[PDB]
Amino acid sequence: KRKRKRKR
Amino acid sequence: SELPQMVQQLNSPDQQELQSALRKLSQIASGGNEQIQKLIEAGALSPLVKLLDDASEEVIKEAVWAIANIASGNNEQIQKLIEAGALSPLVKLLDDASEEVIKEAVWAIANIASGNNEQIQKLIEAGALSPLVKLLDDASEEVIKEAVWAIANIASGNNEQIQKLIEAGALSPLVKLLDDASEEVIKEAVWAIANIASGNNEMKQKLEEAGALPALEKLQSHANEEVQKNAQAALEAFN
Repeated sequence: KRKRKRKR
Repeated sequence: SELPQMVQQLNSPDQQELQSALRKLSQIASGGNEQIQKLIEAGALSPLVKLLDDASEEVIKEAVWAIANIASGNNEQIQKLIEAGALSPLVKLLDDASEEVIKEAVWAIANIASGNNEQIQKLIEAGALSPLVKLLDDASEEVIKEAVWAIANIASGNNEQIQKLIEAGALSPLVKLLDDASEEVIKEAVWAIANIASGNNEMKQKLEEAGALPALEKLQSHANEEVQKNAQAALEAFN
C-alpha cells in the first residue's frame, strides 16, 4: 500500500 | 498578516481586488500545514469553494490552485476542506471547458485521496471515480499524469473502495497506461496497479482478467531500472 501527495 | 480582510476581498465585485486576495491566499496555501491552518482559522475555505461557481475561468483556476495546495495539508485540514463543500464543485470541474482547470481539479482530488479512507469514501460518494477513469484516455498526458495519481491514492484505500474503482472501469485504461509513451505515466500506472495488487484475492483475479500480468512482465525489459524494479515489486505484491 502507498498514498502520496501531489506536490509542486 | 491581514488574512480576514483578504478573505472578505474574496467576495469583492472588483476582479482586480479579488485576484489580489486570491494571489495572497494562494501563497499562504502553498506555505505548508501551519500556513494552511492560518487559512482555516480565518474562515477562508467556504469563500474559496464558492469561487468554483464563478463567471471567470481565471478566478476558478486561481481558486482551484489554492484548494489543491490546502488539500496537501494533514487529514484534519483535508476534512475541513470537505466540510466546506469542496468535493461536488471539484467533481463538476472534471468536465470543464478548460484543460488547465481540469488539471488542477484532478490535482486537488489526488491530494484529497492522499488523506484517510473516510476522505477517500467522501470522494467516491461525490462521484469522482467515473470522471477520473474517463480522464485516463483524455488527450493530455499532463491530465492523465494527474488522473493516475488520484486513482493510485484511491487504490490504497480499503477493499470496498478498490472494488468501487474496478466497478468504475479503472483496470482496462490503467493496463493500457503500462505501455504509455510517457515513462512518468508508466511508473504511476505501476504504482496504481501495485496498490490494487495489494489486498484480497478477488481484486488480484480482476487484475489478471484485465491483462496486467503480461503488461507488467513486458516492463521487466524496459530501459529504466526503476520501472523494471517497480513492475517486479507489483508482480511480487500479486504473488
